[PDB]
Amino acid sequence: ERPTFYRQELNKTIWEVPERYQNLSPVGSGAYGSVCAAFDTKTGLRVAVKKLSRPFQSIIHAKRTYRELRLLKHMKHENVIGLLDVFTPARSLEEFNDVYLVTHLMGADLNNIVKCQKLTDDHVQFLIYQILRGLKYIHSADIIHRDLKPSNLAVNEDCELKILDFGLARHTDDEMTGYVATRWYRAPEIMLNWMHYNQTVDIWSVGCIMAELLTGRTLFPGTDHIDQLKLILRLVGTPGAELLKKISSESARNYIQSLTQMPKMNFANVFIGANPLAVDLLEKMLVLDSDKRITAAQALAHAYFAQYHDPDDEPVADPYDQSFESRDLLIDEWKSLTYDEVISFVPPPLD
Ligand SMILES: Nc1ncccc1OCc1cccc2ccccc12
Repeated sequence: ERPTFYRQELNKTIWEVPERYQNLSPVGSGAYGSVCAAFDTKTGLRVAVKKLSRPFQSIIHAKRTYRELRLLKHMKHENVIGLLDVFTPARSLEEFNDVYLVTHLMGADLNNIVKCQKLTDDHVQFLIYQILRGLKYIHSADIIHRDLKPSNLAVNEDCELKILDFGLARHTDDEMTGYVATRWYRAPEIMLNWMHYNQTVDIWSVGCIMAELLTGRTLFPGTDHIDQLKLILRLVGTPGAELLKKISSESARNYIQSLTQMPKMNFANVFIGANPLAVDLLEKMLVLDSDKRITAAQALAHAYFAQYHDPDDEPVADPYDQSFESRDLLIDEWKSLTYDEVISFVPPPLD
């Protein structure tokens, strides 16, 4: 049965949500979208409720709305955002116009724990173990996060971790310009558009994250794209002929060859005092040639995580059809597709 909704103005927009959800107040800072924290009286959980802004204004927006909902409906893993609820005040497709998504209230992200608290090597094991576990699941559904950084990683007081915010509304050229965390964790091949990328790009982001937990400092805080490439190549060495061949972007390949050849540095001298096993993993994550990176599944078996590795408890995802991605539909067609996904939503099992 359809619940009763109540209406309230919450920062310039009218939120219409089911009565179960009480005590809504704006959260983040406008940084996650229109997000409210709330109390869910049916489950006793503190939740974040996102109302999607103008979800069907264009074909791009309609498809994006469909994308996000699809993705969040699929994800059922301890180390990944799960969809608690999705709803609309609309009793029909004709009145359908707003989508609302509900997940667990985050509270703290990984910047908060790196900036404000001090991390033992065993915290870094556990934190990275969990990112890689959720990544194994995601990548097994041929999903690519593309935007892993500390700020879309939720951590609770027990240092338990979720991957959130698949970053779905891709970034503006301007958001990616200058001295910004939005670019510091990106694999070189996407930052500079060297080749058709793939899921190996997230492993690079993991390396950057792991180095910063170990050191307390950003691995490659470039003042811009080029300055950041320089930081990267200084640590990792300039590419060889093998990696150059793979760079499809003739222009990008011609630029790299302008640079003076540099050898890969000794990570034991970069990460002084670090656990040798941490250093060894880092060397295998932070590989310029992405074909040669350690995968999430290979990385879970790495000796650094022996404390936590259980191969009978590192699950894969059900198959994820994203054939819709290469599909050209009109606004109303995406919109109806979305509406059906709202209507078919089944809540997660109760404990
Ligand atoms: N979980 C959160 N807790 C506190 C603040 C932001 C959060 O995530 C914000 C967020 C990002 C992406 C999808 C979402 C879907 C529903 C609710 C929130 C969503």
